Amino acid sequence: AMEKYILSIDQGTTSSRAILFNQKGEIAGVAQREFKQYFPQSGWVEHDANEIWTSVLAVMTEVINENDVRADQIAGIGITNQRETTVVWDKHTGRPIYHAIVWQSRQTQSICSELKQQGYEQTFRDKTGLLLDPYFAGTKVKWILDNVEGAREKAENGDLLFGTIDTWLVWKLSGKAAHITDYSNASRTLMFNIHDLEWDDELLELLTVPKNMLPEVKASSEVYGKTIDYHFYGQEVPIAGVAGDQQAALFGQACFERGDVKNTYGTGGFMLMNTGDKAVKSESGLLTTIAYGIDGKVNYALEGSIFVSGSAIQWLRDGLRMINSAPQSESYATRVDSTEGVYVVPAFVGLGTPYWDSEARGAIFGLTRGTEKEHFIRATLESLCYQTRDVMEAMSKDSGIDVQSLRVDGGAVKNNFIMQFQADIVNTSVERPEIQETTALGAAFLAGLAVGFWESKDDIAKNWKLEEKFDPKMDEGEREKLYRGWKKAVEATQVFKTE
Amino acid sequence: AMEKYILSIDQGTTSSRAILFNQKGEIAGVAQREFKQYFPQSGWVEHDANEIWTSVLAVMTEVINENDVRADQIAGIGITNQRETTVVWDKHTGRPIYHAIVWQSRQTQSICSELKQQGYEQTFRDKTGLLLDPYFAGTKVKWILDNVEGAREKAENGDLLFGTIDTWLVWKLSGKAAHITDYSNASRTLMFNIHDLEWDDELLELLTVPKNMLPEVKASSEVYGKTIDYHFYGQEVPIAGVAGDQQAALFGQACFERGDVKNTYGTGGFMLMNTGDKAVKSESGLLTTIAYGIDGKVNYALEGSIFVSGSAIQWLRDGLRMINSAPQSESYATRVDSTEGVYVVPAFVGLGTPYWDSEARGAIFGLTRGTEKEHFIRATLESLCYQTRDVMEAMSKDSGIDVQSLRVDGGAVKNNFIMQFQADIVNTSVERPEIQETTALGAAFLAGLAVGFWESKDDIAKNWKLEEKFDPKMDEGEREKLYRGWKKAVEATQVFKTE
Ligand code: NA
Ligand code: NA
Ligand code: NA
Ligand code: NA
Repeated sequence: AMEKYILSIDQGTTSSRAILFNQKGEIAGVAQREFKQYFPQSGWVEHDANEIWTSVLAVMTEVINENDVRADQIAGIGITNQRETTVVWDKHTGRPIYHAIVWQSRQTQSICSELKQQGYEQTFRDKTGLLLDPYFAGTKVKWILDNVEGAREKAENGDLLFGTIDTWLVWKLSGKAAHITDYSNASRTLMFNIHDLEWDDELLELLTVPKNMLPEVKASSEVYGKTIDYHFYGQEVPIAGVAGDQQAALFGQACFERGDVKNTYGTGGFMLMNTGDKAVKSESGLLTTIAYGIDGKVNYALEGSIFVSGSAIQWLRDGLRMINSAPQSESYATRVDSTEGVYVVPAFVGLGTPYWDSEARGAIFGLTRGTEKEHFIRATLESLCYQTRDVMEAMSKDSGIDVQSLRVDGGAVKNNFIMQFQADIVNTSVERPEIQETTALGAAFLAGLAVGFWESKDDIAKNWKLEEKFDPKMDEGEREKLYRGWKKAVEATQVFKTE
Repeated sequence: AMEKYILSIDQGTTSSRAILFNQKGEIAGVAQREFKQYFPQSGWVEHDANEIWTSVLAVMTEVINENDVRADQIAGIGITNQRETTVVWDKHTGRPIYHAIVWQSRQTQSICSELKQQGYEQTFRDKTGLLLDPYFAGTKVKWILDNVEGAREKAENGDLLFGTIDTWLVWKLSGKAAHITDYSNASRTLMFNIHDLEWDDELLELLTVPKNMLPEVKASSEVYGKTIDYHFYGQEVPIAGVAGDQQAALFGQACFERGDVKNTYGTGGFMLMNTGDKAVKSESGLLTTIAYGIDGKVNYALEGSIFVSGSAIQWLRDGLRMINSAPQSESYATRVDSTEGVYVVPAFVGLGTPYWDSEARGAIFGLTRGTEKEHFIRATLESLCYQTRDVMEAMSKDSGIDVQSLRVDGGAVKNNFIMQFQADIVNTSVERPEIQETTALGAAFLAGLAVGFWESKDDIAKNWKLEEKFDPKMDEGEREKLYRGWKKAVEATQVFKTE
């Protein structure tokens, strides 16, 4: 028809989403499909990359069939994704050789430990902006090659390809035409040198990964290829935007300049501040990473990473079966006026910023006989806010900027209790936008800019609108007592080590 | 209708029960009524002594009325009770001047802290067999006298009486005719010297308790007085048995000789070993206490005290609202094969034997995204077994004897999962009797003995019947791994302390 749209695919940790955006920046359709989470041992997290692929096909098809947009009205596709999660597959069959190892997974701990013991952690820090934690892709690749029968040989024979999720989806979607990643996704692999913007041969040799398995690193806004016709209703549509999910949210929050910051509350909680054209080092447990590559420039970021944020609330539903839906948690949490000393430390897959303790597991403290369901749920919800304060403190310290207002996005932001508690505990305003799908919006703009659907990234800034600003309303004394109890809870959590 | 019965009152922490026994030792009727638990602040636990008194009247009435046994068929009454719990009342009005302060309550912490600071713990220990923990009566009397307005003045004037629950009930029931306690209950007050067998002047001065408030200390099997007619359907029935509930259970398990031991799983968990006619000092966190006074002799015991045992299960029911009843916990716990590294340390009111840490609160460890309701419940159930093991390691050290089989009673013993896991985690057989209401039976015998209903306590031994012997079937490697994580769980629990 006459109107054209951009299709954005957000392949998350627990679900895949496809959202259509019109010229005005409005959402013209959304579809979401969950896929299985595998936890074969304590702290491991795996996905079936085949199911992830079918979930992406499922949401593309749903969003095109069920709104008023046909495949021929799609001007371009942007792809964004859960970062670090690693897929290794056979290039001829297109079949993965093992589950995708998820970013959260701690299964590559023995590998990180060995590399740390051999004295290489500083080299990885200096070259990648990360550290030797199980979070990153490199060790997941090594794990697959070392532990899966036949993997090593196939790797040696040139039969295998590596990819983060963006890479996997583009290869499948393009009919094997394009094996690529962008700078933001590559920066999370532990194999890409963020300073010289090239795969690093030393790091690859330390990780025992053959260079023949790697995609070509590209900018985040560029026509990488097109959909193979049979995966897009007979049409060949430009695949033109790719960035890691948290970086996409950064771009979708118009945080384009040095000091601009946002926090995303998803499965995990990720605060990123754009540091412009220079990489900034951190002494307080932040990652130095790449924001995006566009217009021939590369922006870097400082990141605070929290492994379990919104997924703490989901655990209350799926795990303990205490609530029917995440939004229902607010009613329980607000039915009491305090947690009465209870803390929940949801270190289900260890602790990220600033602790970086991959052996810690989840714990709960301050329980008494009068602790009710309301208190427990309330404490679970406040853990999203306490973890964010930990990150903010590290971020304000290392950035040298005092954050006077945080833009936020992700599912948990709809929860007024959590947003207000957040503002209170950090004594900083929290701003929730009208369109909270910033990850999708960012990827849509990367693609749309590449195909000339939009002319300027500033449209994002212009279109952004404040839905609600939460202002701190809690005395310094209460705030400081509450936070001291949180830090004590984390301290106690770190003592529980059995492994 | 000719035949006579003994009525046994068990005034527990969460309910009062009245059980009728015939000459054959058979249960001829049971009535139970719950009363309100008050948790006004975290760690505090209070009861309304007026509601305890009406709950007792209620179960006496229900059990006779509903089993067609006439009041004039009761040959005697035995009273047993939650120990330490403290009532202070006006002798003219019979009205308590405050709630009863429960054994569990931590509200007397500061009072214990001051006496410890002043250097007085080892005097309390040497005289009473106890320690300066909020568990015991003495500091509860002081708290009431210091914090209830006008109370100090009324005490000084002779208007007030003190009683543990036994004393309160006997006073009310006899229409103010008898203000007494037995040696077992008195031994738990922090005011009674267990070696000299008398109220201790030094200890009263330190606690600031006037001696005029104290009842007379008697044997556990003696006619103390009779029911006042209007509280017992026009009859004046001998009140002839009084012992602390755990001591009554010891007696009811036929544990009459040196080395005989039982564990009772109730609100709390209590292991007592009879030590014959001599008091044994503990070096490993056991209390030295009085078992009972009968036939002109006084038996002593060693005790391991766990504050939260079966009440952890009740917490799943009324606190987190995860189960409909304690028995339903079994099906969830056995639906999985292990807790997968989850531990539940139910220190809601601190830790008793052997840690004696009154500031510790409840905690949970080892949580992952895959921890489900079933895991959480199972770990909660195992906590009863781990705490018992802690007490058994202590008990074995400060006695010579290593348990060969443990006689058990209380509400949780009906749960086969728990008894089997208990036997497995300690590598010792557990024997569950056919009649599990040993506390009630013990109190019935103390009464019946005193009125000639039974001529010998040997009948308890002869009537006891094994219902099921649980035999350990767990690999030693597994047992040691499991118990090591429990100990680490407790270590981490002890780190969480707030200001
Ligand atoms: Na997700
Ligand atoms: Na359910
Ligand atoms: Na109990
Ligand atoms: Na007899």
